[PDB]
Amino acid sequence: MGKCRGLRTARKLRSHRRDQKWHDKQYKKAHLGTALKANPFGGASHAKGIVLEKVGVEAKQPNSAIRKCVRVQLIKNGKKITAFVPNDGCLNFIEENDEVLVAGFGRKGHAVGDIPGVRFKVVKVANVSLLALYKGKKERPR
Amino acid sequence: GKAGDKEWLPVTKLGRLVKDMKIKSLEEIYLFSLPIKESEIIDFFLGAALKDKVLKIMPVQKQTQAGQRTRFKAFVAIGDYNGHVGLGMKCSKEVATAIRGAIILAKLSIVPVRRGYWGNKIGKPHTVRCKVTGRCGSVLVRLIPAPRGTGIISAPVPKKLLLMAGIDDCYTSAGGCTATLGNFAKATFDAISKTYSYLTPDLWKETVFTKSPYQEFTDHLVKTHT
Amino acid sequence: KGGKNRRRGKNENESEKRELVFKEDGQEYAQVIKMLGNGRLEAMCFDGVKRLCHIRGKLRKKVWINTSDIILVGLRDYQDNKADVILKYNADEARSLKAYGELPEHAKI
Amino acid sequence: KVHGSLARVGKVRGQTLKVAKQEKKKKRTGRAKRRMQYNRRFVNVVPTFGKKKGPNANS
RNA sequence: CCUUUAACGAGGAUCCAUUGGAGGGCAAGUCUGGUCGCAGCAGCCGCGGUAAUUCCAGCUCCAAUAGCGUAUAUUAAAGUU
RNA sequence: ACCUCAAACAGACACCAUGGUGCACCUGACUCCUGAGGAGAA
Repeated sequence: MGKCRGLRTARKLRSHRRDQKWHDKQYKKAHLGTALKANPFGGASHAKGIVLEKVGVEAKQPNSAIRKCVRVQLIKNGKKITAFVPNDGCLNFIEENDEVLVAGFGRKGHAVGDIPGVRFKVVKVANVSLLALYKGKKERPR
Repeated sequence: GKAGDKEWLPVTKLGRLVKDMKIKSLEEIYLFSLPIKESEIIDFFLGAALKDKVLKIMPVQKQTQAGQRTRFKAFVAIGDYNGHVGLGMKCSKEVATAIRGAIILAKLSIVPVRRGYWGNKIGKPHTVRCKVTGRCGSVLVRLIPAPRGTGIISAPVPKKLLLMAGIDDCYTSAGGCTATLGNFAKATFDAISKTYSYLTPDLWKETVFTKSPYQEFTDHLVKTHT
Repeated sequence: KGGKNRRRGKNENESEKRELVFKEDGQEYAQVIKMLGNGRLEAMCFDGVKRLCHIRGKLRKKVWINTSDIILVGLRDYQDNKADVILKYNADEARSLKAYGELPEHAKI
Repeated sequence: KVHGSLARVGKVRGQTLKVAKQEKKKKRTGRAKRRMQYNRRFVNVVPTFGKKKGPNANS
């Protein structure tokens, strides 16, 4: 309520809504494309890179742990992304200066859990999954 | 070994007329809009079709200089599948006592519902007569009539109450904070009340103003009875 | 602290004294260089390599590690620059270790 | 204690015992798996006074 | 290839159903062993500081099923355009 | 003088800062029949 309800006010409605839609956060990222330019991804679900070097990443309080991530440079941008490594002992199955395949966490822009500064994780080392390396139904191909 | 109950000696006038069995239905009581002040009156007319469905058992607690003190507050629904439902809240120090306090209170607050048809008749009403609402502090419900066999299309909370009411078909929609279910269920119950308090063209013919049971059966009550 | 209260709801204490791992493989003795804030801290290892030390759970606010003094540090399996604190000692324990001739004889307390 | 640093990975998984008791018994599929599920829950017919039991209880 | 037809072709040990989960949201363990704020889990809320219903394993149980999980775009949920 | 109206009214202030940390859901409603013929006797 508190607004026009004319019969010839189609212009004053459809131009107002087209302006006040930009104050929404979601809409403003989709249509400016500043999302694409700023992201290390092109909007692609995955991406591929080459390892730079292992790191240890401290946890946010209350939790205290060391989380053993990696840091990676990409093939098609040359810029750098810091990527989590999953389950116990899977760090060892990643060896420095090889290729890897990365993927987002599942929150689509934001850092997940108690680990800060990480927005990406790792899925395949070299056409072989972290699962089959971990479980033992496959072996290192080298 | 030793046998025989003796339970329920009325201290209430209305209770005594039921115990002597000169009031033959609850429908007389509701027509004069009397209070019901005892929980055995209802449990005399019914008691072999009333089920209970304990919704939530919620803690609350205040603060004092010795720390916390917690009391348990539970909601308990009640209704037979012929048109009578009720609802009650109660709190107590412990759990079982609060539940049993609510099963009493819900019987006390029991009311009838009015059921109606969609757009045509084939006997036995299956849905709500008219499109009504009911609000309890920023929660509201919009019970909308529905055709046969659609089922009750609602959230889990009102689906209890409406199913016990015998209202088998309904469309609904909520507005506001339904997370705090104490509002949500009381607002549903509010809506279900309004069904006989909504004027329809059927009811436009004038009532005959028949004399009250209080008046007619007063002859037995001139002894010492109150 | 200077007495106070609310310091007994929780497990007094103390070090009933005790004894004495080392080094182990990537798990060796260092000396505090500085004393940063936030939480982390600096500590040069006794071998010659520098490193930056990090605090460990529990030892958080359960044990204060003033500036200057020996302390037990694990090395990260892969990382050089950052390393991970363990198990501190006592100043008496550190001078007994020095007298034994197991850590290098270079730092004073 | 913890000795040989606490940054070490493979720790918990490389010091646990590994045991098994792999099946000889073949489990059912498709139709019959639903048949047993129907009978074992509803058509037995066991249920008694109000209880919390669940369909599992190794307590 | 399919359909149609000879001749061989089922005793459950193999002519082998998997993919996820069991603290709450949300259907299913306050079982046993190991680890002890370490290693890890955790969309979210939170689990681990020697008695872990949440970690690593065993057993059991639950869901869907020749399919199931994960990442990303997008709609419904949103009367939060 | 005494004697003849009838309402309330204490007053000004030096200084005085800061507290190593890890606590507190594991919460539900059909049961009594113990005994009595018992016990002595049996």
